Amino acid sequence: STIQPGTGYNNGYFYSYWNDGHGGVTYTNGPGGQFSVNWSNSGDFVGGKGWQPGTKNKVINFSGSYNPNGNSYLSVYGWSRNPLIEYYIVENFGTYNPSTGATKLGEVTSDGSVYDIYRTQRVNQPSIIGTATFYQYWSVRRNHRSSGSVNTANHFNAWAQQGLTLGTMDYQIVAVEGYFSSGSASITVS
Ligand SMILES: O[C@@H]1[C@@H](O)[C@H](O[C@@H]2CO[C@@H](O[C@@H]3CO[C@@H](O)[C@H](O)[C@H]3O)[C@H](O)[C@H]2O)OC[C@H]1O
Repeated sequence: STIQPGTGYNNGYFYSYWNDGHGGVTYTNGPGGQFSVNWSNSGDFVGGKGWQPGTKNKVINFSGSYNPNGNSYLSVYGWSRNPLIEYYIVENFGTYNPSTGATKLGEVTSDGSVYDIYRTQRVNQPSIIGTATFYQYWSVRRNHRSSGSVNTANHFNAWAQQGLTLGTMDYQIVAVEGYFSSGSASITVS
């Protein structure tokens, strides 16, 4: 069903839904690995379904519809702890490339596309441990898609070759993000 921001497990899938307190977003958990997001003149939000804890070698499958009108992205999204790391494997995005401002670290080929990899430091920003400072890693698919399989190990290994030390895995989801935009998405994870 439709829920306010929070975390939990639904039909065997972890979910996380976060927003900045601005209105305009409706997040709904559905059967199995399915979730939907519908948004209209939102603020900043990110939510979806997957695993808690994730793993460093998961092959993540997703399918469904992704129709943003503005700034948004569809990604494999997760965290590690000790050290604290936020990471995104971006499969599709809307009007803004979310790696803008991050430092390019190279390229990796995975699951049918080249990806550009990046990192940036986030300073005194929201996180799974509260306000914190942490590196944020990106891997941005060149050939955008809304269904596919992601071999996370290829991305983790590419980042590691440029200095990522992944700590203890925390959640790991397929997420829809929006940033002052509108859209809809209906995604099934497995
Ligand atoms: O109540 C606390 C939650 O609000 C907190 O949630 C996390 C806060 O950070 C969220 O981060 C996304 C960090 O980066 C941008 O990439 C996202 O836009 C931030 O908002 C994250 O998605 C939430 O899980 O967890 C700790 C709780 O105590």
